[PDB]
Amino acid sequence: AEYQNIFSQVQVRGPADLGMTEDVNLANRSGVGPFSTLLGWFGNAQLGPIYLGSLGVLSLFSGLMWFFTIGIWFWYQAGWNPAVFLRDLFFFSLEPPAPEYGLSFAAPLKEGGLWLIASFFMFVAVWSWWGRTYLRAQALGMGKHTAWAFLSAIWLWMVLGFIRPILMGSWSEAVPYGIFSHLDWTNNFSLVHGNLFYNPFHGLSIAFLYGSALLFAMHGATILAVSRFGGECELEQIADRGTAAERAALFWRWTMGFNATMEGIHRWAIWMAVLVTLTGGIGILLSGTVVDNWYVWGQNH
Amino acid sequence: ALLSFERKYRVPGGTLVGGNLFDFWVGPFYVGFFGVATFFFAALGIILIAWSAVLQGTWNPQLISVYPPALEYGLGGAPLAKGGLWQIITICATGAFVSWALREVEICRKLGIGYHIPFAFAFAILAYLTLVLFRPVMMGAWGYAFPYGIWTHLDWVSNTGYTYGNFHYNPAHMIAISFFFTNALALALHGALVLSAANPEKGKEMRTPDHENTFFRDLVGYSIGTLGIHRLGLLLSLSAVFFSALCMIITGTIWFDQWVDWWQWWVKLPWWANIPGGING
Amino acid sequence: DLASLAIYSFWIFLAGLIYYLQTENMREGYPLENEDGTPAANQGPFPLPKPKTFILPHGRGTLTVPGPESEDRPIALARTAVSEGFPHAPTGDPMKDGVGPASWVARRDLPELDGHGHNKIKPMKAAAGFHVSAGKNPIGLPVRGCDLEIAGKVVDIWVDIPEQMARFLEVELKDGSTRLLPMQMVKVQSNRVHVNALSSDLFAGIPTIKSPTEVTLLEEDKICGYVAGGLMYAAPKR
Ligand code: BCL
Ligand code: BCL
Ligand code: BCL
Ligand SMILES: CC[C@H]1c2cc3[nH]c4c(c3C)C(=O)[C@H](C(=O)OC)c4c3nc(cc4[nH]c(cc(n2)[C@@H]1C)c(C(C)=O)c4C)[C@@H](C)[C@@H]3CCC(=O)OC/C=C(\C)CCC[C@@H](C)CCC[C@@H](C)CCCC(C)C
Ligand SMILES: COC(C)(C)C/C=C/C(C)=C/C=C/C(C)=C/C=C/C(C)=C\C=C\C=C(C)\C=C\C=C(/C)CC/C=C(\C)CCC=C(C)C
Ligand SMILES: CCCCCCCCCCCC[N+](C)(C)[O-]
Ligand SMILES: CCCCCCCCCCCC[N+](C)(C)[O-]
Ligand SMILES: [Fe+2]
Repeated sequence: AEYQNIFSQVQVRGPADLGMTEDVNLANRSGVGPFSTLLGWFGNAQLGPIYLGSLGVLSLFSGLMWFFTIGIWFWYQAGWNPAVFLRDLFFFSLEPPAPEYGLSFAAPLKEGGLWLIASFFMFVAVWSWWGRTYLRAQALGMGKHTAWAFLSAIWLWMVLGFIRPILMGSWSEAVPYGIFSHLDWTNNFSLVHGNLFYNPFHGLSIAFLYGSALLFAMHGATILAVSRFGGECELEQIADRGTAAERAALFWRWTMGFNATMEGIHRWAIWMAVLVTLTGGIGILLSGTVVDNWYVWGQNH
Repeated sequence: ALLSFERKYRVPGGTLVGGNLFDFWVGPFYVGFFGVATFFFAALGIILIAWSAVLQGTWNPQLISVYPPALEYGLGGAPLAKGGLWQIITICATGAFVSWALREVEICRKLGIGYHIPFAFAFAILAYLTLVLFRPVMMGAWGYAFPYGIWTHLDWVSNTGYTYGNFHYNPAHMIAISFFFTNALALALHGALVLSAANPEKGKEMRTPDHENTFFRDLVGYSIGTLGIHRLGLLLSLSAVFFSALCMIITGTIWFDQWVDWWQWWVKLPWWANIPGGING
Repeated sequence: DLASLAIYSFWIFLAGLIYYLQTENMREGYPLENEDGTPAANQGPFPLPKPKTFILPHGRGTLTVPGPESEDRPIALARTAVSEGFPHAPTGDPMKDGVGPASWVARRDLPELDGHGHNKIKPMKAAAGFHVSAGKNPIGLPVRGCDLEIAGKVVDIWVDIPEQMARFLEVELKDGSTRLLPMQMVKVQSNRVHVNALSSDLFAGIPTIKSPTEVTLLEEDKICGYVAGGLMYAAPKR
């Protein structure tokens, strides 16, 4: 049949693209990485360069230390046995301090202390990375939409391992570092709070999660459908509306009675996604602090 | 009323059925044969839901719930008040959804654009059908399908999930969730990137795709590109739904025990099954 | 109850957000019009947003939206009914007149520039260092139309430099002149490039670029609109 534009038919490559300079400190930018013909069939084949200033080195260091702290603990549980490590990889878990220890740091290393250390590194890694999303945009004179959207995800994460536990009075309320264990934590959290399906913010969070898939499926398909008119050149279409943008808009207007603009659809997009964790964080934060049982709460409201 | 640039596109043609018979618009909406079909199916389904409400004794949007035939009825018909209405409404829903997709195809043909949208929508339709048709049929009863009620369908999700312990352990479900989370992540990033370029710091000129590439390369060492990000969003969203349908079609059919126990096949591998130490030893 | 206050407040916020999003999405195409071009009586419950101004790159000027809307081009279509809501029939050749799926927008007649001030799209022969890195190189292959007749031969690939991707294939016709074909509208095969949208006889009609080494946004729209229009208008020859 006809080309669907899911994979490119022919790849072209030119000299490594070193990018825009603007106010970026080129001294902190690496050289270009290798080119991946594999990736090139779907998106850009070029890897790098990447920017790594002090803040970035800190974030990567902390992030790795977070990963390694959990990992060293996993090896311990495995008795330092490689075969056991792989066998029970998904079963290992770095648990938080017991309720007894409250919010103190007196818990033994093997009984909460290591979880606190790992968490500290994660805290530094994530917040320094956030600064990075802000600073990389600033150096290029771009808006700070990325940093603000990232903050929404950070909100749920902060609520889960820091804000809620503090308000609840103990680190024991936080999430453990483990594949199966964090799943068990999630199930237990719902059981203990009267079924999260009754939490209105959880219902909203789901609406936006499903909605994000609905919207990206809609937007991705639309742009591919009008790529024959250069529809993917979104910034160009915002600055000088082309037939690609008009047909995209009319497809939707004729289908559902209303439509967006090339710039506006990305505002629908950023909010649809951001609202997932925004409502989510609120729903979780209210659980146990203000509402002990959602089913019960729903009976009164 | 029309958008200021709309008239030139409102030409005849593109219909799949009926020729020019239904080739027209009602306000902003395009009609077409499938527009008529969608209206019929949707209206009938909504009317039957309202009737199911009367038989239930409530007009409360929060309480109205249409249930499929009890397991005893198997895959056969059932009294309107005892599962029959659900069966008819399900047919209407399927008809309305498929008609909606075909109407989108006619719209694509009239606009001269690709057919990616209805193709993508078809995935949602297949997920729906997996839950109300394919899975129930494979299991032998319509009663395994979910009920049409705002809150009651959530009862179904909860009850169905716990039938297999913590449903988090369904491996296909894990993959599906990964795609849903990753999709939301990519959507936030895509929206933010385009907007950060179109709306730079006050007084500055609009940024360019070069700036978009540069921002992400500086940030994570890679930029998928504009064509790539829209292909990615589509792929992540459709993959999330594909694996969703998959995680349910295998549940209650090929696997019906506690999902958590499925993982023992990995722990029981001969080369490390009996090695002492760890969590499973 | 803190939770009740929170959910109550959230719905207020969401309504305000939706209001904001809908109005932001009315910066193009509104006010709505009647089929005759005059302002429609019913504009809906959402008012036009306050204008915003985009400062275009490389001193290309500014764009203010919402702003005075106009097609800035003759639209060769006529009503087919005495009431609103029906199709408008092309008064001439739709592909030549640029209506229906063969439509184009009167965009700026200038080439888009990259962040470095150079033409964003360039024939590969003029894009230093660029080359086919994977897949069948289409250059040199005969080009076949939906009428299964050879319409020309590929003489180059036009690349979007910043995206390092192929946007068009330059095809030389029997008369020696060339035309651009959207990459998304051709199928590169081992022995040729097939174009389902156009019959061989319609290739000469593809809008031409005024300068052989560049393509303006206006020319892009005319080219892409024409080719896409062929799906409907060249069907008899397919
Ligand atoms: C998907 C896997 C499960 C499931 C799990 C859940 C869970 C878990 C939750 C929901 C929630 C919702 N589900 Mg459910 N749900 C299922 C199947 C469906 C189907 C279906 C026909 O297949 C429908 C129409 C819905 C509809 C809905 C909404 C009532 C609600 C918000 C969804 C949303 O915003 O999505 C994204 C889509 C958009 C934002 C676009 C707008 C969609 C509008 C809002 C849908 C309205 C539908 C209407 C009420 C019903 C028909 C109307 C008339 C009869 C014509 N569910 C299956 C059984 N669903 C959440 C809720 O709050 O429930 C109370 C919730 O927590
Ligand atoms: C038995 C389980 C309970 C339940 C218990 C919970 C609990 C508990 C929670 C959710 C939450 C959510 N649930 Mg629930 N949930 C249930 C049933 C469902 C169903 C369903 C169909 O039945 C669905 C669709 C959902 C859907 C959802 C989401 C809307 C929401 C998570 C948003 C998110 O993106 O988090 C993922 C995104 C994040 C966690 C943010 C992470 C950000 C940080 C900064 C990332 C750091 C990365 C790190 C450094 C590692 C880097 C590694 C790389 C290699 C670099 N739940 C049942 C009823 N659900 C959350 C919520 O918001 O509730 C309101 C939550 O806390
Ligand atoms: C206690 C409950 C169990 C559990 C039990 C189940 C069960 C049971 C199911 C899921 C399903 C899902 N689960 Mg689970 N799940 C749990 C916890 C979770 C958590 C979490 C953070 O803990 C997450 C993220 C998820 C995530 C998911 C998703 C992968 C999947 C839902 C999306 C989907 O299938 O859409 C599919 C999309 C659709 C069905 C929509 C179809 C839309 C139709 C085509 C159009 C509607 C049109 C409309 C009527 C018109 C409205 C009017 C207009 C608006 C005008 N589950 C817990 C452990 N989960 C479901 C799944 O995979 O389903 C296939 C499922 O059945
Ligand atoms: C495949 C991946 C994702 C996706 C994609 C997607 N959805 C789509 C499309 C695409 C590409 C469209 O083009 C189409 C659209 O037009 O969007 C605006 C659509 C669409 N997705 C919709 C909803 C939707 N999509 C969802 C999900 C998803 N859609 C995925 C995440 C969900 C959920 C629960 O996650 C919902 C609720 C519709 C708004 C719209 C399709 C509109 C349509 O089919 O209209 C015809 C029918 C009616 C107006 C009336 C039907 C009335 C009765 C006949 C039946 C109803 C009975 C019963 C089934 C209701 C049960 C209710 C209870 C469970 C509460
Ligand atoms: C074999 O190879 C070697 C390198 C050993 C590598 C092996 C490593 C491995 C296998 C690592 C595996 C890691 C895994 C599986 C991690 C999984 C995490 C999961 C599944 C979920 C995470 C949830 C975590 C949350 C919600 C964390 C939130 C944390 C915070 C909000 C920060 C809290 C910070 C605190 C309490 C510190 C406060 C201290 C001060 C002074 C400010
Ligand atoms: C820009 C975001 C627009 C999306 C609005 C989504 C509305 C769906 C709300 C559904 C869930 C309601 N709740 C609380 C009862 O769960
Ligand atoms: C889930 C909420 C998302 C739906 C937002 C709906 C906005 C309705 C916009 C109607 C505008 C109509 N029009 C043509 C008159 O402008
Ligand atoms: Fe986009």
